[PDB]
Amino acid sequence: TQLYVIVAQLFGGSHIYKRDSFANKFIKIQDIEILKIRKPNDIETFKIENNWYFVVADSSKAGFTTIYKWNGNGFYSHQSLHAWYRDTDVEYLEIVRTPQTLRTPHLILSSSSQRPVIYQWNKATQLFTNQTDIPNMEDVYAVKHFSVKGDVYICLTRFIGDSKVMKWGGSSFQDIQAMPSRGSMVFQPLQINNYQYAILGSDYSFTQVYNWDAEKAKFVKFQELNVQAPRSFTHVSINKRNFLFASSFKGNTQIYKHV
Amino acid sequence: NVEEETKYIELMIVNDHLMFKKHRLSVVHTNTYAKSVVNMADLIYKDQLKTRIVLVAMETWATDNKFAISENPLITLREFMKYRRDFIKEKSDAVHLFSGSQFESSRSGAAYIGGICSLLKGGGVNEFGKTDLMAVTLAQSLAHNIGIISDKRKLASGECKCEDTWSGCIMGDTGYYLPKKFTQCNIEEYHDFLNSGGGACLFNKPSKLLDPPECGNGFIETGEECDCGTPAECVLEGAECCKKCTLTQDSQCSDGLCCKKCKFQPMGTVCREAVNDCDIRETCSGNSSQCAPNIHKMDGYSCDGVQGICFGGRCKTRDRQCKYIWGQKVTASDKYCYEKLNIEGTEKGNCGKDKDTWIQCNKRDVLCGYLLCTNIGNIPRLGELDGEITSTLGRTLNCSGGHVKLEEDVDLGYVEDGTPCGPQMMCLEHRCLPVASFNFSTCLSSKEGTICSGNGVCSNELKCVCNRHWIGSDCNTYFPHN
Amino acid sequence: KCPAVCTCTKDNALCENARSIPRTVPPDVISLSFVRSGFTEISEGSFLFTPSLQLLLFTSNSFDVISDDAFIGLPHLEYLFIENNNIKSISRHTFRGLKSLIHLSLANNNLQTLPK
Repeated sequence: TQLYVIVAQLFGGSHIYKRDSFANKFIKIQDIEILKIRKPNDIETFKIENNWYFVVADSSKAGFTTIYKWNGNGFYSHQSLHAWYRDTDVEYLEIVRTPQTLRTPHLILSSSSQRPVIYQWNKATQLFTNQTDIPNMEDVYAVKHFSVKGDVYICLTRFIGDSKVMKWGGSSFQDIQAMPSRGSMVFQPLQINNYQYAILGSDYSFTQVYNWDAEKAKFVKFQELNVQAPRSFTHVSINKRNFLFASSFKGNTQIYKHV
Repeated sequence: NVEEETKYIELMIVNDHLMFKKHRLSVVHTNTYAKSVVNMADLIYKDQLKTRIVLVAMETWATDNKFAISENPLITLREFMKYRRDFIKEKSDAVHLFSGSQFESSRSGAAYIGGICSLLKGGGVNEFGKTDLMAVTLAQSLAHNIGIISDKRKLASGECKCEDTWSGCIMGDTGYYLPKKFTQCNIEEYHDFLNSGGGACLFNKPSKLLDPPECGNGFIETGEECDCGTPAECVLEGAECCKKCTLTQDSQCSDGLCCKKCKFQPMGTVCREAVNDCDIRETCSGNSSQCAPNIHKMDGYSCDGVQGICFGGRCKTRDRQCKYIWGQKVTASDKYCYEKLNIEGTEKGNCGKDKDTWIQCNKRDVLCGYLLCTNIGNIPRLGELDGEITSTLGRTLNCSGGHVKLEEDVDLGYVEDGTPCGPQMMCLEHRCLPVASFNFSTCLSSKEGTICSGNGVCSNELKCVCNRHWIGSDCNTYFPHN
Repeated sequence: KCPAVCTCTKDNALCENARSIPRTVPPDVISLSFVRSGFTEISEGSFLFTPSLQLLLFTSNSFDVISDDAFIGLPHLEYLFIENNNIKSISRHTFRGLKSLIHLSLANNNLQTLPK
């Protein structure tokens, strides 16, 4: 019941603020290291084995992607992963690999002009190891996963290059569908009212809404919205109502109640 | 002035085979890709630096890499520069390598600081990346080559900072979100470098480009009799001179300082005042619209009676060495420290860099040993400290020195080669040696032991530039004229 | 400047719906965006204003008549995209003057013929 919000700034480094459950005030619980964290790009947080770990990537190539404990640690406390290369985006997911019978955690590290990297949360090493590459193409911007009928489907998204929704199969993924990119710096899947949707932005078109076809197993064009410079989509469900926030880098953030 | 004049940096790009294979083995794609990157960097530089980067030529290796390719940016940069010295001969202000081998360092591209307009230093290496990414890397590397670097002392003191506080500036580590504005200290370093005489080869307009004849591109190229640019900006400069890449009835120019109001200016006008004593004033030829070619004092000419020497148009003194290495407030110490520390001492006075057994310096000359300055600050403007800054204390002087390094193997902590020790006595290999060690050439002279028949100064091209009313090549005949 | 009927922004000419060719484009914009165009005639050289422009989209239109050498004056244009524009026929001499063009798209335009 103690929120540790990661407030990251492109200048002056980043901090971790603690929200007291009583005073509702955000006190800096941990001034995170700024020697490597200068221009943060994306942070991914997750809990596994009762250990809270969050991934930090720097928009600059000097700051290397690293995983840190909830309390906060140093440069390469438990693992180093991707370094001396591009660090752009990271996404945490759970997929069943061929060797391991049960569900296996992973990270996907997408980088500019660099092949995306799969990272298995190997329990033997207890680390996000096994730096590999997807067989699809180069220079993928963003990644996010979801589960349709147990089968994992994930997005490999490029700003202009045709993005992909692709199915997991145990060792690598298997292609499912490809959709055009018309200014989609982000393409986020969502599940609202048990309905699997996905939103692709459009810096140069009208943002597109896909619904997972229950018959064709492909994301058909469901709807077309217009939002100023979409960058992320985030959904809430309170009581019997659902709402969705569409970020805006160059304007006002859009809000849509799912009805 | 010279700063306000439009600089033209003749850049040539060397491309390895890694990105050639990554670009599906396509020559034309790589050519247009380099053209786009050059245009993007020129758009970056036009806003403030007023410098156009002309892509004079470009070479891409469709076969394979000629020399050894390593992930070390320094070793790869050295290999590229030595390959340029061995094979590349065409005139180009900068020679930049697009490194397909993505460097395993934290810095984007490796370029020498202030190394432009040099045969063994004029350029750098930029690693593989996105179009915008390597465009930014090339901009940073070319800023490095022109002496524009992020000021560490001012960063620590907060004297000047990035005005694009949103995503930082270009000079720092290349974030994903590129900025659009350079700091004012970048421009200040540019004026300091140009006034020092460095970057003197950036003031020539190439007649041949990789771009086909395009009307209004800002350069008078082949097939274009005149070029004032796009008529949108042609109103301010060269309105009546050239129109639509064509002359306006009776005309003789399109742009240029040597041609005021679209007409030839009187003979003897100075189209470029000398930045310092190392520079020679340039006078228009009387029939050329563009200013005279940049000419500086030949390498070895002293900035003053004895002290200081002009190398490549840049003045070099012990005080200037301390200013470049440590800071403006830092000045060279007196001969007291030179004779009391370089004679004997560890980390305080040393001729050669030998940690185990320091090289002894003789009492005949001590001005090429450990570089000793006065009031050295906490950190130098550029470089790194090999350990700690050396401090040593009837007159009392605050005596100091250091081991400032660079991206090259050369150590800036010692006295740079060519710093005067006396009459024709200058540093070579951390020792005072005569001119015969450097084997400086003799300009066109007729008398004995004189330069250009005594009266007159030889330019950097080993050609005499005689004084006023001296038309002879070797300054021997007087031709009055009005 | 930035047309009111268009949804043009600071960094783009994001035209939602234009009655015809907008010749009021400033050189400030770096890209173009046309969707659901009402006029049926692709005009000729309507962007003789900024060769530095790079991008434009044509989505779900009916350009049954298209100018030869269409939209001339953009040698640096490289993002040429037409999608869903149901077009009866294309003028033969339409793709000229584009010497630095990299990406093309002719999607859902329902063409049955293409000239030599």
